[PDB]
Amino acid sequence: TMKGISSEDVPFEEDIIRNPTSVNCWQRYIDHKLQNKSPAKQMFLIYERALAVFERSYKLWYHYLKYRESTIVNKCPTDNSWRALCDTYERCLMRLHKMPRIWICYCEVMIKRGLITETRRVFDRA
Amino acid sequence: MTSVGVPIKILHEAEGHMVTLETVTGEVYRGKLSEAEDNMNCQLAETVVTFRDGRSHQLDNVFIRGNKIRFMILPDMLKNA
Amino acid sequence: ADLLRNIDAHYFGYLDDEDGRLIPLEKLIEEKNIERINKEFAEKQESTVIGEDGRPMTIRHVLLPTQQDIEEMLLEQKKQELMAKYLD
Amino acid sequence: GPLSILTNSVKNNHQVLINCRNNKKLLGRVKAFDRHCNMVLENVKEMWTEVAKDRFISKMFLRGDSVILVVKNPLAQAE
Amino acid sequence: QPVNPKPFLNSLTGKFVVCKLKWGMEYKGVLVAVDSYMNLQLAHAEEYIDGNSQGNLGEILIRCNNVLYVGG
Amino acid sequence: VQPVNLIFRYLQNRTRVQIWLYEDVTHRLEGYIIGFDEFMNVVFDEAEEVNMKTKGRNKIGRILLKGDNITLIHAAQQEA
Amino acid sequence: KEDSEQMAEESSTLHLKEAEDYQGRSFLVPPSFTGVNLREDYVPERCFVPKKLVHTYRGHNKGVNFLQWFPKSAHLFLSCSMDTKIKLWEVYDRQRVVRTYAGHKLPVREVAFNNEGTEFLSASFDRYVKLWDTETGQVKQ
Amino acid sequence: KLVRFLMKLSHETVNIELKNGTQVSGTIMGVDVAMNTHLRAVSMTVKNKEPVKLDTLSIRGNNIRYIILPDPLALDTLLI
Amino acid sequence: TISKNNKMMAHLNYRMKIILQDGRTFIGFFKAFDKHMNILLAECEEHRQIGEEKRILGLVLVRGEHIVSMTVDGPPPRD
Amino acid sequence: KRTLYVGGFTEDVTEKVLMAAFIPFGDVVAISIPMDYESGKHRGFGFVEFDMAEDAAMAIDNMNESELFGKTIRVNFAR
Amino acid sequence: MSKTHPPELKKYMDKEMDLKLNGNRRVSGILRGFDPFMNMVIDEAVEYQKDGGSVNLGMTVIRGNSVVIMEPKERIS
Amino acid sequence: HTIYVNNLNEKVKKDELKRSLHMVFTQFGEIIQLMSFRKEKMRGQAHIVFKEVSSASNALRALQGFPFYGKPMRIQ
Amino acid sequence: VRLTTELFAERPQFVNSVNMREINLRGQKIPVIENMGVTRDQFDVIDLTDNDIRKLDNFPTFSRLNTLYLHNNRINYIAPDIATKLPNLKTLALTNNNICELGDIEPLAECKKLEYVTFIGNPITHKDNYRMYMIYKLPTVRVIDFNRVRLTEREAAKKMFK
Repeated sequence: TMKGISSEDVPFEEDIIRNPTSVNCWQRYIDHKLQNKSPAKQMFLIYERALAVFERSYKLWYHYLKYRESTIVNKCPTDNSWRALCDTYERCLMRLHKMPRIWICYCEVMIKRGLITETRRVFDRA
Repeated sequence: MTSVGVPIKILHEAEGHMVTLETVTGEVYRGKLSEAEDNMNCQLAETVVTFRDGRSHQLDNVFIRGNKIRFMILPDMLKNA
Repeated sequence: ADLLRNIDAHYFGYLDDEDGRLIPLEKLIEEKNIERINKEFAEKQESTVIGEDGRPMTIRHVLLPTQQDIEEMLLEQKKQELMAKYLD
Repeated sequence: GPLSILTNSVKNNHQVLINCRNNKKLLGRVKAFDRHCNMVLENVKEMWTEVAKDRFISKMFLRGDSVILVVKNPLAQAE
Repeated sequence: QPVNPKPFLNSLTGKFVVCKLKWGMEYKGVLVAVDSYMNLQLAHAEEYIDGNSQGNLGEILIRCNNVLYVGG
Repeated sequence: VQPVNLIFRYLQNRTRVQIWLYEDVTHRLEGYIIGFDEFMNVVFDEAEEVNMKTKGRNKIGRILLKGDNITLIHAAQQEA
Repeated sequence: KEDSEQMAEESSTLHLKEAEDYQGRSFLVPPSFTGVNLREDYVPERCFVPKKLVHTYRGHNKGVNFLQWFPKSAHLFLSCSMDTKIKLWEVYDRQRVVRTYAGHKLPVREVAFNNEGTEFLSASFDRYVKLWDTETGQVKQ
Repeated sequence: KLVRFLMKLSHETVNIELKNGTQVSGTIMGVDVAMNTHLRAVSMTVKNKEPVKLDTLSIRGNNIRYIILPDPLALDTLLI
Repeated sequence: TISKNNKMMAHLNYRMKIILQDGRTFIGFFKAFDKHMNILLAECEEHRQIGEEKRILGLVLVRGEHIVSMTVDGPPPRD
Repeated sequence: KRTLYVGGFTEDVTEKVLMAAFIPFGDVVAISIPMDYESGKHRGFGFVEFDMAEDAAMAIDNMNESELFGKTIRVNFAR
Repeated sequence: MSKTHPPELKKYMDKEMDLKLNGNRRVSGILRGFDPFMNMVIDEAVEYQKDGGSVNLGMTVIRGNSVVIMEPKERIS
Repeated sequence: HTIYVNNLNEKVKKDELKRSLHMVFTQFGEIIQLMSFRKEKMRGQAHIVFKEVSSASNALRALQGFPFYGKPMRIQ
Repeated sequence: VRLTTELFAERPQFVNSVNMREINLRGQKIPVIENMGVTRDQFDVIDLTDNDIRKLDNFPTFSRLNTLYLHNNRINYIAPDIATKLPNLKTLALTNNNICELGDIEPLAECKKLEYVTFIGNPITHKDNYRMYMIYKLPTVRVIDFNRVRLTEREAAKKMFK
């Protein structure tokens, strides 16, 4: 389901509404969960929500992209979940296209998929 | 150039806060740290020692030699990284 | 430095893609890698736009609740537990 | 030097009898050398009181930092 | 004037000395040894503990760290 | 002041000093000194060892004591 | 010049600001701004190849013409100039400032400390030796 | 050279003894010279404690009192 | 894991358990490595046997000298 | 390593602009820009301290010579 | 690379301090000694015994590796 | 901020004196700096340091003549 | 001003003349004691003198806390469970407050390890049986209101209440 709240994110989710403009409020929200190994679909949502407010924050994009790669690592690189990771890099680059680390990681992700024909094109863009 | 000392860089980050350490004699120390050395010799400003039974004592300064000791615990603030 | 006088339209690849015969060869090596990773693993909205390099790409925009869709969900939740704690 | 004993003992294919700081004794043939006297032990018998217990070990490797004291038995028979 | 241990040992070398280990065991042995770790080697050694003889020993290997005595 | 120069002052006056040993050891030594090096090796002479198990004393003549085994050195006093 | 002439003429002046740091201890004998040995032996090890110049010590208007070392250390050195001034300098790869001593009508030629080290005597072509207290920075003989 | 034995010693199953009278049995899987000990398919037997099984184990080799080696291992070729 | 750089990187994103010289056992994540075996241990809990006891701890850096035994288990973490 | 020297930026670049340019490669916790008192402007250089040396390496390797306002900014190891 | 120098021992020297020895023996002494080997020289020192009375320690030499434990009585300013 | 104190009651223990005055002075203000001794010549005297001149006068007037351990203390 | 978590960071945390660890919260307009838990009992001494604290309650559980100073506050109520919160409290000085009843000492009396107290300036000194009641209720206490207890007063006190 797309809806649901718990006693242990009531505080953090409320804190973000009174403090709409501090990244650290999402970090306090994220970080305790990070300790608490818990469903990735929740974590992806909390990251994409944070990355909707603070779309130029490299830290959240870098940690989110590496987290998507981290949890998808158990799926074979042929899988569509690795395609979705690449589509997240394209959305990240719409803000952070001047940070080589995002481009470097994106290229390494294309290499891990084993593709060639447009792995080259990602390199040409970079 | 220099390229060495990653725990020492963390140890430098650990400076100024409170640390916990244990000694070969078996008792535990809690102290605020601002001293580091390549030979692991260290000195603590403000220190408390507590035994595993019920005895505790306060020490204002303690110096530690890096080669006849048990290891120290670094502050939580390092989780900033 | 002295590389800057040597960077040009060829360096950025504006003058290297009229040929296109590379793609069939790349496809051949690409599929063998796909089988190779499969074999190694065997033992273990949308939109469409002209992309940066002129070639069509797809963008998978996320659809997600905004704060107004979720500050009200937690509101109803917290009122229930407060009244429950007052009676019990 | 002290190696003289090692070399002549080793060269004459002798065994060494070893006694530990507390509980155990060892008997062995040698094939290792360094300034720290690291040893490799062969045809090893281990006996210690936890009743008498006996265990046989074919091959053993002993590091020179956990160092123990050696006793010689020349009337004992060779292999 | 005082003397360094190595020339001092030279006067002592070949003579009869008393030994004791940090663990509390005593030994008597003939000694010829020079090395960077300052180890000791004893030959055809007769063993005493608390001044009473236990056994006559043969060749023995002992690390320098546990031994700390030499005198007669 | 430093130990090597002070040892020169002890040996020049032949002061009697007490030495203790580290780790798992229980012995006390009372002795005069005549030895020197930068490595703080010690030549011990006219010495007496106290047995803490019995508080008895034995007299000892001229022994060498390796500096790494040595803990503290100080001018001896009576114990009973 | 004589005592009455030299005092009004301000032949010696004080300009140091760091006269103390964390404690009211002396600054000449101990190298208080260092962690190295406060007193040093004559020979640590077998000699090695030299390396590099630290700095030119630019600021002064004239030449330098004698050097002397401080007892039991190489951190601090004393210098004599044809400019009739005497100055101290720190040598262990450091560029901090030290206090100026001056009082000679003609160039200084040679300097010797007294064996206690808190005073030094200086020989000059003006045919006088004057007695300075290094900590005080004043003359009275 | 002795360094070759520590690096070459691998894949066989060994019994290990630790200073606290403790026994360990584990098979080795590692390729390095610095004596770093990594074990796989391990059984653990602490002194005065029941045996337990471990999927993987790593031990500081300097702490190990002595290692017991399997019967067919011709140690002579690894030491050279 | 120990010392070797490449082993350290492979073992990351695993739960890791430590047993020390005083018999207490610790479990902690790590994403740090010194080839002389110094690591930073985070989110740790210790267990004590008298009886049995558990304590909550602060974050730790560990010196290889004390570690007797280490083993790796558990599900992957976040990030 | 964790301390960077930053150089080559234009007169438009304030401390927050560098903050916006350097947190791309790790956590930045302070930036300082020494200002020249005679001109009333900065000397075109500033220092950055990172919490991690690895982040500072991903910040030298990927900011050194990077373009800010069209000028190649230089980022380097403070000697 | 670069390494580091010894600490600023001069800031703490000549104060009066207590020293601790293995086996829970206590010594109280004034300290004035330093060397690259980090040995220590103590003077005017007194020992407090666990199984007896007290004895006075006259100008003491200590090998640096063995003991270095201090509790000071004068607060640093 | 330095005063000389004499003729104090001899029964107060060293820590007890330190503790007793610490509770006395902390109520008057944020002043904590004292050194007291109990040896034969040292007895009946202590050294105390004040944070500020204004707090010292109020404390001094209150402590001047305050009965402590059955004796009225005096300050100079 | 409020005793929020940020106030504890900004205010001085310092070691006092008896080598104990102290945090300064003096005079911070505190009306009710709260948020002390962020300290997590890491301080040996808490100093709250000169504040506007109206009641002695709401303390978190502290075991390291040896001495507490609360002089000149506005305390008019003491929580009965204070002994469970501060069982190891050895010194508690409440000088110049307005504590009015012996009943207020009963929560303080449950703190079985309390040894030194001061109540000068409180109205309770005028109350009947003020002096004798403390002797009966607090036999472990060594010093009261900068005054000692005589051995004969316990005999006299026991004679009165028996």
